[PDB]
Amino acid sequence: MTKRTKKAGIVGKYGTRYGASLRKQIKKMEVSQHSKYFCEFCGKFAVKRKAVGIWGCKDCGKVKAGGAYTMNTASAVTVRSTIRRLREQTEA
Amino acid sequence: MVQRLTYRKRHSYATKSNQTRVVKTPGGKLVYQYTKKRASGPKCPVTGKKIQGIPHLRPTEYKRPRLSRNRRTVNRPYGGVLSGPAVRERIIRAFLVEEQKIVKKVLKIQ
Amino acid sequence: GGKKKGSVSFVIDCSKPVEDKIMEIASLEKFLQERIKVAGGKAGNLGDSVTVTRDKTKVTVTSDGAFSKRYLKYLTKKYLKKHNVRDWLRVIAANKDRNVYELRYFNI
Amino acid sequence: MPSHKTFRIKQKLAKKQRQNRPIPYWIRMRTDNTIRYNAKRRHWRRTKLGF
Amino acid sequence: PQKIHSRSRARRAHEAKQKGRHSGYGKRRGTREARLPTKILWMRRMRVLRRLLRKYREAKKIDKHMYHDMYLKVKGNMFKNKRVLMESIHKSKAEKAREKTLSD
Amino acid sequence: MPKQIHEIKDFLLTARRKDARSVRIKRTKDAVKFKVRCSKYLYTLCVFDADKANKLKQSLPPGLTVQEV
RNA sequence: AAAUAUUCAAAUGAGAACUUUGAAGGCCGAAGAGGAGAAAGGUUCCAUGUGAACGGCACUUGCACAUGGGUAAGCCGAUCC
RNA sequence: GAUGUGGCGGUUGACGGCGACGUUAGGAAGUCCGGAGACGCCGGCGGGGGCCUCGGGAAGAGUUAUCUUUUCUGCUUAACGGCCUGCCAACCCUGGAAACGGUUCAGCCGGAGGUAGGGUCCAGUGGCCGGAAGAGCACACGUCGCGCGGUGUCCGGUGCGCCCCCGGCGGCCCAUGAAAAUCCGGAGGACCGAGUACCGUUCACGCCCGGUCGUACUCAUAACCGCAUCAGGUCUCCAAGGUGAACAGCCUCUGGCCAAUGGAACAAUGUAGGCAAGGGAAGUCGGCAAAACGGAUCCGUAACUUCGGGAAAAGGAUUGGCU
Repeated sequence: MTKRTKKAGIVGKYGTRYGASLRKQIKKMEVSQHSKYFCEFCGKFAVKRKAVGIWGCKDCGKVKAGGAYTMNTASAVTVRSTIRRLREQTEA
Repeated sequence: MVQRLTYRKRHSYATKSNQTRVVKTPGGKLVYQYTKKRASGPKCPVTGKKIQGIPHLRPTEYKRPRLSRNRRTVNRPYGGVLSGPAVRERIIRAFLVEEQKIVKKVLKIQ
Repeated sequence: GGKKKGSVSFVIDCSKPVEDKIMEIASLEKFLQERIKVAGGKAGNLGDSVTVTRDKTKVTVTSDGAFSKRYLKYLTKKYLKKHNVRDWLRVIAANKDRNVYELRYFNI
Repeated sequence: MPSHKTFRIKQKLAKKQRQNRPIPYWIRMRTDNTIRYNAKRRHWRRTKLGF
Repeated sequence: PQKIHSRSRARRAHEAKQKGRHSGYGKRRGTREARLPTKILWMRRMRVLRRLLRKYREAKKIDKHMYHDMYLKVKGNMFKNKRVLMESIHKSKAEKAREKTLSD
Repeated sequence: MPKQIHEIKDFLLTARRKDARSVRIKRTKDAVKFKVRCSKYLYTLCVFDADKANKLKQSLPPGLTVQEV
């Protein structure tokens, strides 16, 4: 674009410092902090990070639990699915 | 110099409660006066937005005073407490639960 | 357009210490020559013809030019010390006393 | 703020101010004789008064 | 009292910066942006232009569609001044006018 | 002083009371008007017309110790 | 001997580079050598008297010594929390 | 704290307004629940006050050989109250949008109804009036004096100005930024409601009362702390004008000193400050500091690099008065 090759966020923050490996993890989780997410409730691409582990949708006002940096997590999907399956079979 | 401002009473620190605003006298002299902090908004608990129809002042003003009965309140229920579009949401909830409850009860016994 | 003038009638008053306490023909005489001198000759803010009549002990100048206001108090200060060791024998007031001026202005 | 208001200190300041007065001429006769050159008159610029 | 001012020297100098002058590199330059930060000047481009365009649409001299594209171009800063925008508005109207007569 | 009133009747009712009064007539000013000092609060009635103003001053109760100033 | 710096005339007094007044020259240069409050000191503030000691010069002057006076709050603070 | 007068309430515990909400009253026990007290820091932006800039105008002052309708200065309006008034934020109603719109420093208004039209609200603030000129300020005159009589004291303008405030936003975080006295509200409806009176007594008006303690003044190159009238140190508020980015330096206003023992010569030698032809670090353990470069605009910009930087690389040129 301008004087930008790839993108940064935190690469630009450093200067020369920190290093190539270190920026890989944190770049992914800081873009996630910035990242708009779609609410389950309203469906708008509103939801933003209220705090660590806390997400809040501005429009509907709905506050939701989630991962630290990101809306959900791979682990969260796994945990809910097994619980729902166990509940479904037992209730039968 | 320029007509100077000094801690006019006592308390010689620039605290939040002793933020000041300059006033000019009929003498033509500048001095600041002690002014209490500007009011926030009273919130509605569910939405978190400011509560309409309610003037907001220091609690000292807002209690048994020069003000008449009306100025503390709005006529509707939850006048100072909930915002008005918030009040109707709980009237709707009250309606839904009662009508649903009779339907649930008769279903279970049968 | 219309009528615009600055009609100042010049009054000489006897008050204040610094010599004696007297009047003189010279004070009203000085008024005319200096008015013409400072105002007249110009590229700038004026452009005028100076007309004068003289009363019993007042000289009245009506000039087809600038005002007669703030400007006339300012010009009189200049006249004082350019010539003649006096002045401090006048500058009374209360009311529009001293030299009274009436401003004729164009309508707007 | 005031200029330490507390009464306990305040009374001592009053007492010491009264105490820091010169010896009065007459008494030197009504002691018999002995040089009554006080001692308990102090000056503020030098020393320090403890409470 | 005790002496006097020195407004008279200063005011004439200010009047000589009201009238061009003495604004070559040497005398006029302290540290870089700080004389007038230039951020506010960029915002001034947004503000002046958006008032003019908004006034035109709501008074009805242009259509809403003409406003819509023009507003986005102002954000891009494709117009740097009061003028050049003036030509653009009139050009837009003329092109759409030529289109409209062709359509009917 | 806190209040200016325009109702003649309201002024008159206060005026009959014991509390006090003072009255001002002078040049055309902010200052000029008929003032009634009630104990906590002061009501001021500005009578614009000269004739009516003079009558208002005449209407003043004889027992009350009103200040001419 | 750091801190840009004094000088002239008058007043007074036994006595005046230094006091006091004028005139003049300057200086701090409004993040002040400024107007005030905190803290601290405790009467130092001011009058009047006034040079024994003290202001490492001087001195009739003093933040000195002597003699007097002065700090008034329903609303400012403490208090209350 | 006492009360009396008026009004409030017989639809028994007020109406009007589409509503948002308006107003001189307009029951409310136990209890409940909320909100107020009540909140970080930085950035830019908005509006306000004062200060700054400036024209006209009414007074006094100065320049005043000479020139200048020039220059300087007073020109003020409170707490508190009335009436009126704030946009952002927010909310109500109309209406039904695709050639989708308005709009933020983060995409947020509107598809759970916008843009647009008409309202409503928070009342910082200004206005005009009350305060309040009866004051104060500047003049003239008077000694008629410990004080006399008169006026005039007004009306505009401008913004990246300066300071502070206040508003609503935005950045930040594995950091998400107190609590209480103080305190009203609503929900709650028990209980008590009368008529020639009883009920309201969060209303207006009237009557009385308000105790305890501190208040001098300095706040520092001399009232504090370092034995001390010590060049040191010591928390905070106000912050003019120019040049200029400047709350830099320098000069000055306003405020404050003129007391830094004084005089004479002004030697070497010191200490502190400058400059030197030609040469240019050969000096020296060593470029130690003196000295030079320096601000900015334009041009130009390296091997290398975690691609963010180096970078103001280097290196050059330019820079006034005035019209």
